[PDB]
Amino acid sequence: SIVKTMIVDDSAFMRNILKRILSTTNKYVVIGEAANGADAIKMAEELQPDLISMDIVMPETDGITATKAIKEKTPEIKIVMCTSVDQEQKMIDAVNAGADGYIVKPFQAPKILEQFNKLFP
Ligand SMILES: [Mg+2]
Repeated sequence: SIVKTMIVDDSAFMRNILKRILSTTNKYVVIGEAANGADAIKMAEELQPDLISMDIVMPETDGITATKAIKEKTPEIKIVMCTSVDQEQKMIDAVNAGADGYIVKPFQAPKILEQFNKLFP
């Protein structure tokens, strides 16, 4: 009934839009945010979310590196990549890294909820 969620994106305004969308749901409760993949790995270990929304392109450590690391340690965490046209070229890397789904910027709330609810019926 509650899905503990992390939001990872180097863009604060994209994190904020996604937080506002999820805030309208009792179900997806945001428990942490991170702005790069290294912080995401550490936060995932500390918080043990059910779900991570993972931007792909981020400075220093990207979402592919973070997805692989988190999947190696705690494979039960669902990781949904947060993609966009400018990240298209990294989507196959995310498939190979074990992503569980995708949501798309610019955000559409119904599509996000469809995607999340498929993983958390
Ligand atoms: Mg980015």
